[PDB]
Amino acid sequence: KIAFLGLGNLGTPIAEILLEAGYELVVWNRTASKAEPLTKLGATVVENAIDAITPGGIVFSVLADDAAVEELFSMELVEKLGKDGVHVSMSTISPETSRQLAQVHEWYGAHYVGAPIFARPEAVRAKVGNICLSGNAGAKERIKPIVENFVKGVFDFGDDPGAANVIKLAGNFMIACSLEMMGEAFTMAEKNGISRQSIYEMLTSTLFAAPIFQNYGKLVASNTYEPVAFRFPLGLKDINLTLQTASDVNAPMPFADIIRNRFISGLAKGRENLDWGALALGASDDAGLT
Amino acid sequence: MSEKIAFLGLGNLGTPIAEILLEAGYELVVWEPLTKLGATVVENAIDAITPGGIVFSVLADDAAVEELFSMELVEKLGKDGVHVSMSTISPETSRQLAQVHEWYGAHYVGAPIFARPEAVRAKVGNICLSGNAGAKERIKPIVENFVKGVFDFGDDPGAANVIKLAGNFMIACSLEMMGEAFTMAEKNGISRQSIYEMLTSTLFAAPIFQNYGKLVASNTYEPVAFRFPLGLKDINLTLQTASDVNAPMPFADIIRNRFISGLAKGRENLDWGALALGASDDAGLT
Ligand code: NA
Repeated sequence: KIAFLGLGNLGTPIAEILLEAGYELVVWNRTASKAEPLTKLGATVVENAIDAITPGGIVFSVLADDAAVEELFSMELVEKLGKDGVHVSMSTISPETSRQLAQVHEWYGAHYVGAPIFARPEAVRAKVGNICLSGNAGAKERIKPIVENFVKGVFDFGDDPGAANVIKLAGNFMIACSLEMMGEAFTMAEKNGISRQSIYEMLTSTLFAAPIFQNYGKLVASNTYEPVAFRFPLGLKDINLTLQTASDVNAPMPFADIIRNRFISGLAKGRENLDWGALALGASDDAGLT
Repeated sequence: MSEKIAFLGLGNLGTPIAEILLEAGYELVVWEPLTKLGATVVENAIDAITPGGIVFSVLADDAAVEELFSMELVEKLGKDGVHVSMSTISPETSRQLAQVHEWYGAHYVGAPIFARPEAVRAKVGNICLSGNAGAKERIKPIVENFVKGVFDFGDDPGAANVIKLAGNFMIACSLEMMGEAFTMAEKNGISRQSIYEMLTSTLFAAPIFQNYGKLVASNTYEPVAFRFPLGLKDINLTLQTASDVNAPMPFADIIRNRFISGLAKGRENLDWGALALGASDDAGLT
């Protein structure tokens, strides 16, 4: 019944909840072995993504980037999805990529729903994550009861298929700013003979007592960016999507320029295998603490 | 009770702190509405000081504190005297004053406060303390009456001041990132209110984001809690502090320019939250 394309760190747990909730899934992944835990839960697997699509049915996708979504959602695949078909596109991609693809879906009477997820894999299993939806109202109304199974909050951002994507980029931009201001602040404290952990504990106990600052603050305090939750080069990819998006509506983003340079400089320093949180090491570099 | 306390400075934070100490039973010599609850007023601050006693000060800036804590007054505070300094001042001013205090056998405690006037009135605020161990042991029971959390940052008399400036810096950064993000959304045809509501009820669900985010979402920087030029003064203390320990602060440089440009645009009478208008100006929305 429901096609599910892309079974990475988020696709796997998302698909497991939809199977547990009684939905029939036909799944696919570029790496075929990732789908076998879902076959035990009732799902069916196919060798080619187009074999998973039902004319007028629902297809979910969760892929790494803009090129992965465009490569998969070819004209011939979208045409099979066809009239009244609905694509719930959960990848973190550009508003422009979403609006372009949404346009192609409407050629065949199908609907593209921009559905970026605000959840790390643990938050999905715990169903404490959130989703933003944008696109056709009838199509959002059809899939809203499905996505309620793996998130707490569902936020609607209207008709524009790329609007929810703007919110996701803005959210990730604010996370990156939080990392940077803590790097700066904790380095200033450190060079003043104050432990990074003590300033972190005080400030996030009170003023900055939100999950982003407590989870990311511990990384910045210890300045240990291993194990990896999101690979370092992927932070650069995301801030560049934000900068492109803002530039296209003539909006400067001075903080985002600084974040971008932290990633570029970090790659010059051989930090490609660290977590994206390691952008916060730039403040340590500049203050001579390498 | 036993401690007859000198309370110097009675502004927006000074008055509600002095109130709680008067209601808790402490005898206060301030420097008229506190005379009503049981205090005694003096004309010259030095006459409020008891040798070996305790003095609280909460003053508007570094200048106000150094001018009041002269060699004369600190000598009068003298042997075993304790000064609890609650002003948002630079660590350098605290460290300089502290050396003056110990030359005459007194102790300076850096004790900047993290609270709006309403958090003080509720005993919900936090305070950071640093300075001499014995002095903090003496005044902790007194500060516990008007704060919830007490955080000890050791012997360095300016270390608590570093935490305070870092906190104010992170608040300014939060205003700036919401200005940038909400302006990007806005120019993509999304209301500032909708992006604000989603992000500040999930990822950024802390009063700092929900309270300042509302101001940034409507670009209405009211009521005036902290005048715009005080934002520039505070970010300048952070930048000086960071420079003295050879630490660049690139976000703070951006914050500073938002205030300088706002003053060029005549915003001196708006709330410091209006630093967030910069993103709108740059995106051609003002
Ligand atoms: Na739910």
